[PDB]
Amino acid sequence: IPIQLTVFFMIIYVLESLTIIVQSSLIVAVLGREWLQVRRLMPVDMILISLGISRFCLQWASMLNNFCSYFNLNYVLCNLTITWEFFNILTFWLNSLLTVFYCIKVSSFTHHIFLWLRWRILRLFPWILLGCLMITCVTIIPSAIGNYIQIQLLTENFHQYQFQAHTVALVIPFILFLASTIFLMASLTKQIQHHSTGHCNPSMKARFTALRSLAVLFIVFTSYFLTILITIIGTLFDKRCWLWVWEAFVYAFILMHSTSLMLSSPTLKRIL
Amino acid sequence: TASIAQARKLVEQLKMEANIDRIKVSKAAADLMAYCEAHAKEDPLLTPVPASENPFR
Amino acid sequence: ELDQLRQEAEQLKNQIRDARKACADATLSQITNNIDPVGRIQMRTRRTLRGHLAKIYAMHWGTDSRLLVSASQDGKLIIWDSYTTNKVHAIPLRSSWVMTCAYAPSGNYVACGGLDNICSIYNLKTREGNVRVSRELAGHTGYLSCCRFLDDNQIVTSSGDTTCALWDIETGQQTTTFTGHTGDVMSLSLAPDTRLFVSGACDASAKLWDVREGMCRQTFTGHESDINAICFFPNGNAFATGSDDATCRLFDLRADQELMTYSHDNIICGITSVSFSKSGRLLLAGYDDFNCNVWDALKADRAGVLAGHDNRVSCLGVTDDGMAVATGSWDSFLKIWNGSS
Amino acid sequence: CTLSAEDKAAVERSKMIDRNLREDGEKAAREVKLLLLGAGESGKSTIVKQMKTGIVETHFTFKDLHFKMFDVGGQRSERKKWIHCFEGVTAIIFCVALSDYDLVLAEDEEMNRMHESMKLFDSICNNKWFTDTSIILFLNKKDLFEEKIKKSPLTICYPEYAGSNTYEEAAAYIQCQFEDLNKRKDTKEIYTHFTCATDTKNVQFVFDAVTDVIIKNNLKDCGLF
Amino acid sequence: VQLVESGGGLVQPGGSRKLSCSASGFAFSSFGMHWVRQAPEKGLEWVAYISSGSGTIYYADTVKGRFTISRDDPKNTLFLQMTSLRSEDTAMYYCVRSIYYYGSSPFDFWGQGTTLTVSSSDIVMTQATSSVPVTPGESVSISCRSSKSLLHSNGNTYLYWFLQRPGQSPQLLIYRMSNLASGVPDRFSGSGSGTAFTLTISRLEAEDVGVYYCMQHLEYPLTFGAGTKLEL
Ligand SMILES: OCc1ccccc1O[C@@H]1O[C@H](CO)[C@@H](O)[C@H](O)[C@H]1O
Repeated sequence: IPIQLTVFFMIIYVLESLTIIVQSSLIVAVLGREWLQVRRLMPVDMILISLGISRFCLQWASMLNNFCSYFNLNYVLCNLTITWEFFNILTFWLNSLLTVFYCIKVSSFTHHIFLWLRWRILRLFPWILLGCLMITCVTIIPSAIGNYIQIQLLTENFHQYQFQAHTVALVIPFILFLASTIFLMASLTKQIQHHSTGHCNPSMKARFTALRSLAVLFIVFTSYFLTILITIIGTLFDKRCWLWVWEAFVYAFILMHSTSLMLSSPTLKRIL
Repeated sequence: TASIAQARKLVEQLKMEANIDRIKVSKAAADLMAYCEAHAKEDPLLTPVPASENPFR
Repeated sequence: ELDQLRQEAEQLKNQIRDARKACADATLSQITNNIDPVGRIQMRTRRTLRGHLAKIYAMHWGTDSRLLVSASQDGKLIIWDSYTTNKVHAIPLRSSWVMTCAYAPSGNYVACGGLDNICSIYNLKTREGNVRVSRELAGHTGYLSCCRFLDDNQIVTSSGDTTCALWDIETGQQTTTFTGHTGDVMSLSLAPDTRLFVSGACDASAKLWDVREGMCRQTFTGHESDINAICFFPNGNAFATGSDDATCRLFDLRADQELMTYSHDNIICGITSVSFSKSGRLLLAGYDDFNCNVWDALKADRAGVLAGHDNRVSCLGVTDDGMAVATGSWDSFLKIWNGSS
Repeated sequence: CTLSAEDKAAVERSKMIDRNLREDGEKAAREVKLLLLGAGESGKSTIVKQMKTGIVETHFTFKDLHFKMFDVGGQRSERKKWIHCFEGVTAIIFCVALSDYDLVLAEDEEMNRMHESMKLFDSICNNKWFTDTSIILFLNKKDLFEEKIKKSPLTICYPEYAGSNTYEEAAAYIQCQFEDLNKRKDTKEIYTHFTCATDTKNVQFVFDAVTDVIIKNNLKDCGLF
Repeated sequence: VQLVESGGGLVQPGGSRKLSCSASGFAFSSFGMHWVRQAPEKGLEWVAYISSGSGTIYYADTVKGRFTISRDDPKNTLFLQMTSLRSEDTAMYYCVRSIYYYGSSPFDFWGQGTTLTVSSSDIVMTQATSSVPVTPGESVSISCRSSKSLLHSNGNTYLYWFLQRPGQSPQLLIYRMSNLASGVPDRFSGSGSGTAFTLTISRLEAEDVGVYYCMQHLEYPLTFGAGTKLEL
């Protein structure tokens, strides 16, 4: 293995990490300023800020993990995997919540029970955020107990149970996210297919833009999930032989995802 | 003759406004500035107020 | 006969113009070129109020400098206790389009008016514990711009019919009517002695009116565009006018011509509201640049900018004791500013 | 602490008032507001009764939405000085009389009614406040124009007009002429519809326009735009 | 405005009793409600307290546990439930309204009351004047004494004055030590600082007969004084 490729993907991954960190810092700063000044924010900004802080934690966690695992210098608690799993599940649930919010707000149904439920969701969004965090913690606890047991053995079987726990933990948000995205795309496609009568200037372009954005988000998130899972098995892919290329791949995916979510913010564009 | 009527009222109005006592503006400026200096002592938005006294602090 | 009438009217206009030329001797700057500048003026928000869900259009301080009344487009009249930020009354309205509000000097009645062309009177202190309608004055043909109480039984109103009116409340019938404006009048500020009152219209003209004889006494001009706000000097012998262009002006009463103008190059937008401090030195104004400005009246130089609103500043007011300044904008918020020592 | 019992009671009163205001705003949020304009000659007093002082208000409920129609044409003052209070409405309904090109204004007889409607539309469409508010155009008195176009061509008011004097060509030409006055053809959508005797169909048209505008607003809120 | 009550009479010991206050002639949801008992030949003592919206419920030490107080706002009714009665609970009860906001006048209206007869720390107010004979046209002063200072940093002093005629209900004269209510004549005045509290009457009419009371409303145990008796 030539060293030139290794250093090239070194610098690629470093620049990707700094870019995602600065993007998260910018969004958290502006959204916090808005929340403090106005004392009330629309839910999409709350979901964006939750995702931003999650990414802020995950990026530094990953950076320290890669440094410790590759350099193998002063092997200490730097092998931080529990934080990685916790924050990854947090991001998954937050994205699912964002997509279901997109589905419910745009929906034209005005049923009295549905309207009351939607108004309640608009009323107590931080409560739902707290609930998502609680499900994340309840789900991550088994990983902690498995790690404790495996460490006690150190100082197959249990490792296979931990793998199953990881799979079960990561497979929950994805079903809801996929279902909500598919429903939104289907509704917009039906409106497109029989809404040509209502002119084309501000409506056709709007619906097409929404469809394009949803398709981009779906593709990027599916790619990220696939790479993380393929890492999870790890039998076919030798991370020991090739590590920095894989890092650059996965975090280029996260870079596109974060750039899209930053550019799609309504409050920021208003400020900008 | 409505135009003639309103013109007549306008002329009479200008006549009443014509005969009004007037006086140069130097004395008016002097009086205004004297009144401004008269209450310049107890002006809260102009002069500082102790924090203990302040209703809102 | 229109020719001779027009010629003699023009002759009388020339005569009064010559009289004004004779009156003017020296400008205000030549006298106030030596006094000490007020210096930098910095104030901050001591207390903030919330609860409206739409743009605020009117606001008036009570006679005790403690109680506040605010009107917004959701159809609510809210009475605030500014000391501790509590709501003592929330009156619902029948029409959601309002543009004025007032507080009776005694503290028992409030008044409202808007696009519905009717002035509503509300009674606060009753045996049963709720606010009630006491009178619905009607007769104007055009939207009401401002209303101010006189003696808890008399009121004076100005409308878009180029007309002002004086009412008594018991019988609810007009007593005297003031006419003589070409464009619609949009502001009036009563004198402290409640003997004369001035009004500014959309034809760039201001006028004086006697409250009993009901005839115009003095006519003032000098502006180009419409006039949007007016306020009375505490002395009772001068008044300030705010303009749709980026200018403000000050007029004296015993001399018909103006004294000083307030303008600057960077400011292009107009003036919405104008109020005076009690000492008569500070002149507060609200603009379209999403901020308020403070002018030194005797020098016409900026000495303070109040920023913090995210939209147009609609209403501005000062207490009777001059301890706080109230400001309300279109962002559905109210603010109380006071400097620190 | 350092607060009395009456302070506690006042605090509870204030909290109750805040709750009432919040509930009132929650109820008032889900309501559509329409502003009716147009020349006072005709077409404004007919669509107002098709659904069934200075300002007039009408409420009607259709397929589980509440519609508040505001008619202000008797104000008779400067339009600029109070037109800003209506910013934030869902749509502006503009009614244009069509069989008045031959008709002549009582004042300035050399100046036609159609040009007055044209200048009114040009003033209302390109106003500063209404940069995103949709405009619903209602062309009135179709039968009168059909019986009138058979005798006089559009050259009485449109000398540059070319084409046959049949009904359909003239109607399409007038619709295109009115739609051409739009300048910002990226955000506004102008919906045109000729009226008829049946009042059910007009309500469907306004419903569809309102639905399109509200879906666009919801998409704008979510950032997907 | 009226306030009529019902229920009561002779009750054997160990029973239970339902007392009702029915209101008509004014808004109800904006008012808080109090109950006050009357000793057979002595002054009155406070019992309970319910506030608007049914948020805060307050009782007295001597009645805790076996006393309950509730309201029905849509039907405009007030309920008191008493259990395990004893010889102490021999009193005729009053139903009182009170509204709280800036400038309001608490304890403005009183009721008639109903009798309950049964078969066989807190700030203290003292008025040691008992009875004094006066003649019409002679100015009179009445004193009330406290233990702790009755002035709070908000600049308010919580003292209330009441007057009870023979055969009638109490009526409010002075609230916050210095302000008149509606319907009271000008001749009544009040003043004082700290602990010693003074009430003055200049002209005396035939209707000014009975017992005068001073009350505190700072700490929620609400105690009444001994009272002043005036007669010709
Ligand atoms: O390897 C153990 C592991 C368990 C559960 C979740 C992630 C894991 O490994 C992750 O692999 C990623 C591959 O790109 C790395 O970037 C992360 O730092 C690492 O924590």
